[PDB]
Amino acid sequence: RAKAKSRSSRAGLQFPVGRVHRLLRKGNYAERVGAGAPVYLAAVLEYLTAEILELAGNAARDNKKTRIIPRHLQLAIRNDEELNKLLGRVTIAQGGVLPNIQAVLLPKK
Amino acid sequence: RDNIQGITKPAIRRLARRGGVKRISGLIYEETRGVLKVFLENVIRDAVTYTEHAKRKTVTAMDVVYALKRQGRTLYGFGG
Amino acid sequence: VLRDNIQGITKPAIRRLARRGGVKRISGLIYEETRGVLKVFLENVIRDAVTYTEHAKRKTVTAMDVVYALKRQ
Amino acid sequence: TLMNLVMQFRKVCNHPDLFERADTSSPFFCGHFAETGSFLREGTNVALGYSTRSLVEYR
Amino acid sequence: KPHRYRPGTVALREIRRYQKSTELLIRKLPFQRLVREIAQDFKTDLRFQSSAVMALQEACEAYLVGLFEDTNLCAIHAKRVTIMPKDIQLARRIRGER
Amino acid sequence: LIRKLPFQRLVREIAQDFKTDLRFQSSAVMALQEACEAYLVGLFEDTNLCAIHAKRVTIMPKDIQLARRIRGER
Amino acid sequence: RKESYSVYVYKVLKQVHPDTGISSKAMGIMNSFVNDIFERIAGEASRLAHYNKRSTITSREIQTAVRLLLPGELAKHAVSEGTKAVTKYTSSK
DNA sequence: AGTAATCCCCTTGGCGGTTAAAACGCGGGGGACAGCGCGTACGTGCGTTTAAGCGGTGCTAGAGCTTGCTACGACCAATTGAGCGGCCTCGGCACCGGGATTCTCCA
DNA sequence: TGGAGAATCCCGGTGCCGAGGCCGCTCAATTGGTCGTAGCAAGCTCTAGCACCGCTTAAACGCACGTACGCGCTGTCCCCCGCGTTTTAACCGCCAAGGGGATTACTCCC
Repeated sequence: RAKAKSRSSRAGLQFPVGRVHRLLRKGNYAERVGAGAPVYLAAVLEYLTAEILELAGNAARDNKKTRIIPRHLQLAIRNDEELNKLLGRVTIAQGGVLPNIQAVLLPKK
Repeated sequence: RDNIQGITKPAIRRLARRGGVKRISGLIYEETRGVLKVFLENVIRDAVTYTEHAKRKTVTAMDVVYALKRQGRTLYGFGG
Repeated sequence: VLRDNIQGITKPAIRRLARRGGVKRISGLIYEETRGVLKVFLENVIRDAVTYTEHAKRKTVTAMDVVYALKRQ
Repeated sequence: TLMNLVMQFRKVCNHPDLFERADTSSPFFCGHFAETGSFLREGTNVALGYSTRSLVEYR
Repeated sequence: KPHRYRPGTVALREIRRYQKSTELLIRKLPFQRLVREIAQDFKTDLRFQSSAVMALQEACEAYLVGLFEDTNLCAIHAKRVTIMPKDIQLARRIRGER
Repeated sequence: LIRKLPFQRLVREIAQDFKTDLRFQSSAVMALQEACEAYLVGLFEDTNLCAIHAKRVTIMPKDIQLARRIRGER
Repeated sequence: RKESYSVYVYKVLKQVHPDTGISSKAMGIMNSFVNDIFERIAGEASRLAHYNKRSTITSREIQTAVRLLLPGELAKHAVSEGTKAVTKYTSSK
């Protein structure tokens, strides 16, 4: 009985290939679940989590904050064209909005 | 009861400021109340439908999130 | 090879599509705007219809692949 | 069904109002009236019309 | 004579305050009662978790803020600075709610 | 409403950006055309409201752009 | 006993920004996001298997799902990350 | 095995106050809206030509279906440590105050 | 251009509560072997997709030219904004209740 090394560690991922395998089964998405399909998915979940948190860590830094807040997630997600297209029907709790004033509303000379 | 009038004029003003609106016709306030309750009457009947079908006599945050997600307005932060 | 076939949706065709949408009068700048609309639409439908075709390892795009692409809009 | 009845007997041994409470009462009323269908939708202000009507109904 | 900012100056100072903020803009207790009222029409003797009425408020406010943006663009599409009921009515018809 | 042959050629021309030497079933092109006509007709309806709302009987490019912006297409 | 992505999100946060924290409410957004995109991908992978008349969710199902659900450059980067993760799971066990 | 008392917990309801947010009044400004003149830009009709549409002929790519098996996932039992619930603390972020800088408006 | 003063910013100080790490343990992920089968592969069938020709005429284009309508301009007036006053109800805290769901007792019935 050999020493166990997690499917995540073998794949090289921080995200859990085990849970992604279970949840692909418990959700009854299909009758059979391949061995590598939880790995591919666990990698994409990890990748997109890095995209969000990279841009949000920049935005937190811009606000002189050490710590990410749903505000910084909203700012990151709306500023980036592709995250904004990926999340174009998602409401983020306590995100607020982008600062955006139509040019016609600004004061006259 | 009419707590729809508890959605005050200053509150409808504040929401329009966040929406970036400079000048607001006084007729807007009753239009906005009519629009708000039509939204709530769709989300709560679904949130009730979940608690009813899931056989509980209290409404949980996730009942709302399923209701919203099925309405098409995915909310992140309250489960989901 | 094919090029500029977006000018195959003629201005009378854009008139017919606008009149059936109830439009009375049409600014002469609409005709190029309509093409920038139709092409951006038809690209991202066909992008999926072809993705459903190279998945399942086939070479004709089928009406079902179109239907699955539209259903993704 | 004694698993029910021993308690139901014991209830009246203690006091009959536990079994079915005595209340303000009147003769059988042999007439039509409009009964309330919903308590919830009646609200706080309501008009009590005189609905009392005979079931013997000569046409 | 008192100092007085011109009409529309503080409307801009306010836009730059409610944008650039995260707070909920509807008072909490009034929204609870409106929610309970609407709930009674569907099932009486329901109850709500605190996080359920919060989730429901957050979704409402985000719906109204996002709606106002679309009416601001309708108002500004006509020559106007002022939003009117006909702008809400246009926005919701273009969206397909109406 | 759109002529069939120049719509076929538009479909082929677009598709070649994704995969060379695709084939299209005849029913697949008609399903694309019928969706495009229904899409353009349905957008012109929404632009006509944008013109009429601005008191203009004549639709203008900013009416397309307002319709799409509110539909969330942009 | 509930289950959360918080530990894995922290282990991504400390890679991209080893100095940076995250608040519980923001971690909430990350859980909802991972749940929502996991479910969106699995939903297309399900439909792709069903359309093909196949009983099996393979990595090929999840590849085609990722190329449907993501914008063009996120799609390609995700397809790259996914294809190497499976390649290193292969050549192991 | 059933039905009722006992007890936890968590939601709803009421009371008091305090103060911060909603309502109310009033001057004026400036933005909404009707009105006018022009002019240019879109709808109309005609003659032109262009190619979309139809009926018809020819080929081969490849969609679709069957056969055969073995590689890959479903299922189970034993092993263990990765991940969750509970407790702790200290440092990040807010909140305040005060003086410094900015912006706005009438002169 | 200046100025006055209000509104927005910044700098340092205070404190509180929640973020980040530690601890115990369970139970869910992993190791090992089994067995069924499905979908990967090789092979045949013939559908239907693509290519070309020739004809027809309806559909598309270029142009003349009139007038209907988009747009900048002018005037007004009304109604929505900025600010001081008045008042009410949202917020907070603390106590009550009730209800319901899980547990435990005791009898009758099988």
